[PDB]
Amino acid sequence: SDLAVHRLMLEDAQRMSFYRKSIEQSASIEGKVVVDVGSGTGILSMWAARAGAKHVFSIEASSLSEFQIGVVEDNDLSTKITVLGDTVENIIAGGVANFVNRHKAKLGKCGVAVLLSEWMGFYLFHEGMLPSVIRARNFFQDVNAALGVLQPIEMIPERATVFVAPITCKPYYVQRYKNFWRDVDGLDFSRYGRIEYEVYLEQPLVECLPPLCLLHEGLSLIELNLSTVQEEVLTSLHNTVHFDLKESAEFQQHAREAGSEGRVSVDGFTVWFDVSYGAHTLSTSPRSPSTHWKQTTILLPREARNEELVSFPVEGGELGVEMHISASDKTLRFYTIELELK
Amino acid sequence: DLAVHRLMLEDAQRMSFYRKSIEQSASIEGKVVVDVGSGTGILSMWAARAGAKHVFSIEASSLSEFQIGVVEDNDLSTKITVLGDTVENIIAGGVANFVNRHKAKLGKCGVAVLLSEWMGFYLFHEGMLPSVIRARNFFQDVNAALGVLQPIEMIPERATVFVAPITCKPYYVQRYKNFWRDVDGLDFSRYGRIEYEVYLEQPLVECLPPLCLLHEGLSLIELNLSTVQEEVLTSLHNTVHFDLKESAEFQQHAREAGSEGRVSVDGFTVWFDVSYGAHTLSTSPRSPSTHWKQTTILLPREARNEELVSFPVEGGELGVEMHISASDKTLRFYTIELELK
Ligand SMILES: Nc1ncnc2c1ncn2[C@@H]1O[C@H](CSCC[C@H](N)C(=O)O)[C@@H](O)[C@H]1O
Ligand SMILES: Nc1ncnc2c1ncn2[C@@H]1O[C@H](CSCC[C@H](N)C(=O)O)[C@@H](O)[C@H]1O
Repeated sequence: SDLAVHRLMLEDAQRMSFYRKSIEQSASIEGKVVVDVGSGTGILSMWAARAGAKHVFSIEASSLSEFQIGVVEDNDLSTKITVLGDTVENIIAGGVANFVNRHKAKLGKCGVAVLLSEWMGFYLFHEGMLPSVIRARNFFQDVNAALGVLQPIEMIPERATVFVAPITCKPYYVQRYKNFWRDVDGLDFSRYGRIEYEVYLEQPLVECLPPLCLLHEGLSLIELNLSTVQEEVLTSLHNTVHFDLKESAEFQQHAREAGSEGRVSVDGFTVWFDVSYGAHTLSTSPRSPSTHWKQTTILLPREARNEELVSFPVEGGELGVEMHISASDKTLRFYTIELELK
Repeated sequence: DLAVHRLMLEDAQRMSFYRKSIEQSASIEGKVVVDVGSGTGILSMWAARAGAKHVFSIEASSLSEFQIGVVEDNDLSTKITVLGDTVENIIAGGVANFVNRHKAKLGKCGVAVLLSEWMGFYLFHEGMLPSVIRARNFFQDVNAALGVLQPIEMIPERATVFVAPITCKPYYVQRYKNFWRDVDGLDFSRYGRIEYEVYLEQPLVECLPPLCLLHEGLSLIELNLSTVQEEVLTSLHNTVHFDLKESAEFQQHAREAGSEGRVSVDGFTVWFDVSYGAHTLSTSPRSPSTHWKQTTILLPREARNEELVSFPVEGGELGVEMHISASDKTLRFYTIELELK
């Protein structure tokens, strides 16, 4: 069932394709030393080896680490990949010198060139492992310093962005509920549709939203440089974005349906992320191919939704919002999304 | 919970069986129908569309209140009465009280047909059969009070539990080995065995590939829905004997095993059929998938991997005793136990 979740991630072709391409394009992998943080099945470790890495350290805390040793052996890669079955944090606690002392023969004169990881949670942050990736990065930079090696570590992915967009719920309601319930062998069961829908919204909605829900193409909220981001940043994630709904292609879709006296109402905001390396981008936008992340949608209170308290004339208007991504405890792995309209 | 109801309304097999039985039945038009556990009221509204004189729609949950609106939204309010109550509570009100409250709708003929979708997993588990039995008996008392002794037509009229021995290999191959064998040139097939084995130890409810059958299946338990009583649901067991020497399904695997070979048995799969007139609703692996899927009981992993239950390629005899036993007093929840011999 651990493996069932990993199988989900391995079936994510967009996810798989971004990492395979990024790894094959790095000029820092061949002949150099790679660390894979949170390696799971070891797929990224094994890709790095095939790409000609000198040696790979594959770090995995769970009991998958023991089976990964077997699969590495089954793929004849046991000399190029070392599995470390422990948390990043416990490896760190063992210290810089002890790391170098245990694996010096594999490190040789080279140090760590590349840090591979797939840490992204929902909107990058929620149920992710970014804080462990940051700790790993800082630790291996100290390991490099102790080896007298001064080259900075390549992060893959190297950059991450959070995107936000205002939505109307109508097309999600119509496509996922009303379309089915309105005609059940010629019977009108649409009253049941309103019910099923209203109660599912009172579950942070994590679902693949039809793109027609977008009232605007989306704006950047938070952007990260993965070589420089520090834990401190995860304590104050907030920004204010301004959606120009005038002359927005997305808004016009709905403006045409409203009629000349009609109004288009905002029911909430949907949130997604991109990460990138070199020429490659992995996107979880509703406009991109589906991924196991889907998107995360934050709704306005039902009072605001049903009475359409946030609405716009057919010509559009301006929509400002301040959004907070707030840690709900001290791990910085769990977050809540809070917003206030301008 | 309407999401579970959508799932049942999206089950094309389940829906066509009931739509066809109701629209092809000769006891509905001009007659009085009871829908026991009506939920959305689909079976009731179908009964009204088929020309029923009147329909009593019984639904215990708060769906009943919305069902009234939907009966109205489809212009059927004179033809369908929603009784938002448990079957058991309506019975407790007594016969004479029912007859007096609804005397004009019963008319002179009383209840002719009792519609219901009560089937759980392997017919019994998380099903609603005891309420259907109680309803049937109650409305036959109502009929008797009106001088009608004609027995009530049950839809479905019959139900059968089937069992068949299976091999796990094709399920392993199709749902595990095929994916894990090559992940971009990597052999992750070790992960495949682990995911598979660990999933088996967590009553397997799943769509088994038809190639898993070592035999077409035999009847374990058969019910006449006009006559079945609650007492029967406390002692459900039987013994079936599979002649694998005469099974086409076994011969299939015997050929793949080759002239020198053994065919191994990894467990038993259980499904059900219900029927009415010319129509059968089947949840067999050889039939289109339904939300019931099938239920599979595996032999101990020791037996499976050491192939402790096996047959030479010409076949042999496989006898098994099965118990379907209620795990509490509701007669809604059950476990399946089996012994080879
Ligand atoms: N602090 C930590 N130290 C070591 N492993 C960790 C960790 N936090 C999470 N993990 C592991 O990191 C993995 C992230 S899922 C990523 C799996 C794999 N790299 C892939 O791309 O397919 C999980 O297997 C989890 O067990
Ligand atoms: N003892 C009981 N008395 C009245 N309603 C019951 C009941 N037990 C279960 N129900 C209701 O019966 C329904 C059965 S599932 C819905 C069946 C519906 N006729 C269909 O074929 O789609 C559920 O809505 C449940 O709430």
